[PDB]
Amino acid sequence: WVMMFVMLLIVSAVAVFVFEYSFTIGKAIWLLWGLVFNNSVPVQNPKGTTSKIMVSVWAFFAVIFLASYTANLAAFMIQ
Amino acid sequence: LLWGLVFNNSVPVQNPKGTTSKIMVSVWAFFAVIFLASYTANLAAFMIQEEYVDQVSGLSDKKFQRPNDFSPPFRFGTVPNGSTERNIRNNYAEMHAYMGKFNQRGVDDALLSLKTGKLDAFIYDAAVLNYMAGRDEGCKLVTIGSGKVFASTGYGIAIQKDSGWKRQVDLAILQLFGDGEMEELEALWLTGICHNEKNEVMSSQLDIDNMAGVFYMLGAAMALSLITFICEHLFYWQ
Amino acid sequence: TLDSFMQPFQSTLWLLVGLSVHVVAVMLYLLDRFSPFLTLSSAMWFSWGVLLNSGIGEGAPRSFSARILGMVWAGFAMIIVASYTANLAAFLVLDRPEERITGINDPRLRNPSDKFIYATVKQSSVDIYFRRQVELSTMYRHMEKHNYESAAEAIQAVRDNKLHAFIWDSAVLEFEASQKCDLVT
Amino acid sequence: TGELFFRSGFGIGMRKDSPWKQQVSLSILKSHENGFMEDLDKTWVRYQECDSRSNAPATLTFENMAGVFMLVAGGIVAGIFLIFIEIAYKRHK
Amino acid sequence: DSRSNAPATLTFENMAGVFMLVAGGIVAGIFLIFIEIAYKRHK
Amino acid sequence: IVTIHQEPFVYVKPTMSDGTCKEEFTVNGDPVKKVICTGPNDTSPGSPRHTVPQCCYGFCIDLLIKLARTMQFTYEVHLVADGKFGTQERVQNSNKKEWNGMMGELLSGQADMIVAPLTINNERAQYIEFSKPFKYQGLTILVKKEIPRS
Amino acid sequence: EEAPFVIVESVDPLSGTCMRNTVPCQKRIISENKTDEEPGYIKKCCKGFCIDILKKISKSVKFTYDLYLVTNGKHGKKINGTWNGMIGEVVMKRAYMAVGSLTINEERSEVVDFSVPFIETGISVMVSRSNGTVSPSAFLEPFSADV
Repeated sequence: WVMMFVMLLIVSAVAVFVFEYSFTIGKAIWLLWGLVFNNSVPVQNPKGTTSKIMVSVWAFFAVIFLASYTANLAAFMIQ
Repeated sequence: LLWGLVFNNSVPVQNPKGTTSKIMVSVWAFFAVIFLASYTANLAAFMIQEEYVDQVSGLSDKKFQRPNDFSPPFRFGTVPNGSTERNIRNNYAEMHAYMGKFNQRGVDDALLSLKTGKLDAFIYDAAVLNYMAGRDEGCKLVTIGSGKVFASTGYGIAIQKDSGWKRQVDLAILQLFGDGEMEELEALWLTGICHNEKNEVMSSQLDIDNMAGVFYMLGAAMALSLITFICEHLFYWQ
Repeated sequence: TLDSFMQPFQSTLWLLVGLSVHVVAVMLYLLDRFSPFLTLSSAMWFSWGVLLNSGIGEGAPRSFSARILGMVWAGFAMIIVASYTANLAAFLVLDRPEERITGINDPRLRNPSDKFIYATVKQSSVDIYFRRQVELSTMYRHMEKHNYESAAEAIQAVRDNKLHAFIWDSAVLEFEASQKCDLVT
Repeated sequence: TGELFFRSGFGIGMRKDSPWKQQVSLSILKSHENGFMEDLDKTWVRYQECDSRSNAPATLTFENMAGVFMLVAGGIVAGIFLIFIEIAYKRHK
Repeated sequence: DSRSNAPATLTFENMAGVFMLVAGGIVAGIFLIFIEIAYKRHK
Repeated sequence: IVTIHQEPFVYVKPTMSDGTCKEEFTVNGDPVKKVICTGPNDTSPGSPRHTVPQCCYGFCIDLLIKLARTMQFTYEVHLVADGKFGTQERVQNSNKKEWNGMMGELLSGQADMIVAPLTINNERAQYIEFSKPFKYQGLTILVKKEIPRS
Repeated sequence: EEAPFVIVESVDPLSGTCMRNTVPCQKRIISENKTDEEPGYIKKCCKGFCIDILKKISKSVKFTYDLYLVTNGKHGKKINGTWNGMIGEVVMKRAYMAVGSLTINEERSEVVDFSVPFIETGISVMVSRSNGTVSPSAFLEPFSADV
């Protein structure tokens, strides 16, 4: 949990700072947080391409995370 | 929009401006969520109950009769200079001529060859194979069931010719069956531990041939897309 | 006891899905550039965003054939994700092994084998009980070559993974299990 | 379903002393060693009109899921009622 | 006094895959930003 | 010959109005060899105590055909009198003790051989002579199948 | 000697005799080639499956017996119009009986008599279990055709 939290923080900060030179750190963190909880809250997408690749990799990671979490939760309730 | 709302919300959409339409699409999204949850639950329940797929007919199967007119040639054999070899030679000439290439040297050697994948099947006596299968390490080996067995016979007790004692021992053996002691002996000495081993489910790892269905679906969809494009072009050209 | 990425899916299947989405991108692009009445970059962005579920890119097909092909690709991505989740849940729920030998009449313990070792205390009541029984002659002959000196060494060797099963009385074993929460009878 | 028990085979009966007894006792062995019995079995017994492995999973029917359909029908009727209330509130303001 | 516990929890080393993948993605992204500024300077 | 009615082994069907039963063929087209059957009436020998000529066919029928062919003799079959395999009939009947059913008819002298799915036991083989087994059937259970549902 | 039917062993070294629940079988030993040797019997302990049936028969009907292993080759063979092994020993009987893993066929039954078999056998196939599959048409399986 703390690993993925600090990783979200580092990824968001590095992304915005490096590949963003109105897209501040708050909206970036909000987007990178919403992308892990199924994509329910609205977000504000960037205008670049490398930031798009970064958030796509993050969305893939979040999908894998959610799949593993759901699998383990379904396995837990049967024992 | 109403189609995208059912497939997790992946494609972009264009939301309306009203409120009752918003309530309608919200109810539809709830229905789609319930649908997806039930589908995922049933799909996860489905993949945990697949096992026990292996069966053969007998000595009249296409695999034994026609080795070449099929998949890459099947393999089956046994040791020569035996009663089973003499019987299969007096019965199936072509089968023996084919299986002569895969002649093994023993029983444990043939079992090891089957375990290593060098041989595809094994044809030997029923009793010894049943014993070696029920009393082996692990329960991965199993026969093809009693079913139909060519040259079905049993193990008798040789007695001198014209001996009157035969009548007595016949009634004795029959009383052994009638009392149930023979069943106890067969369960103690012959019946192994793998006889009461249920099927063990496992994971198939989802090979390529499994998604052949959705691959063919996508191919047919692309074909229909091309057909509809051609039809629309023809209809709009005039 | 599983692998992160390539446990429920084959790498060749990953490559097949990648080639499929790469082809579908160009197929969606051409359907607009070759029809009367599609920004290949934006088309590929849409094709990648539909599969990975990412909310990036603002593009939608304006044709009809492209639209139905995009709907089919969205359905394909959905069923792929569903099958992935189902297989992962099945493999994660069917990977909880526990031997927990039942007792004396267990098949592993009824017949001697080299993959399962067990011992007792030599010159004790257990030796007499095993020597007096005829049904367990094989088990006695097998255990004869593994007898230990006393319980003090046997209990210490059990936790060292040197042995696999040990037999004693009820009170001593229960007290050793209770006063040391490492093994359970 | 089940395992076999008291596996006793059939046989041809006859009187206490007759040459036909030994004649049949030899002819049956010859037929068994030849293959006639296997042909008779595959002809008159091995019908094999149904071969289906065990199917553990159960499919979902339509009546079991009529809930979402009833819910969406109620949603539609409540939506037309809400459109009435909505035009009423719009006319109010 | 502890009842039987059948489920197994997921550790960190077992899921290091996504972390390695996202690190590779970040380094490929900085390389792609180099290629991107190069292509921008080209046109 | 004496034979009992068992569908998987010995089929029994009434003959046509001509006097025999209509011939037919198998799935491949081979002619199913049948034989005339002289037994009791349709329901039972109780009320309609008549010997109506029927025709029989099945596994044991062709087995007996092949046996008579290889042994080169003639035969005249007839059904069982009471409709039972055979058992001991212990009545007080001080001067009476014998078998009933098909076994009783055989011991009485109605026929010589028994071509029927008869089992082998101690008391059965104790009196009469048996042959080598031509089949191996062990007892089993039967339950109904219900298709699962949600 | 048969692995699942007639297993031979040695006497117990702690007692120099055979253990309980065993039958003392006199294993014939003929090794001297230059001169025929005296009656050679080695105290062996035979046990298995057929041995239990033989013991139960000897307990049911009253008779005495003393087994001895076969000499050469195998149980049955009809080379040179003559039998060897157990069947060849039964030809010039000198034993009046024969037991073990013997098969029944036309020739051996026309030569010597046979009792009722106590176990069934025959030609049987042997294969190894294969891993299961998924029924690759399963992507549309967990749902009714009307829904």
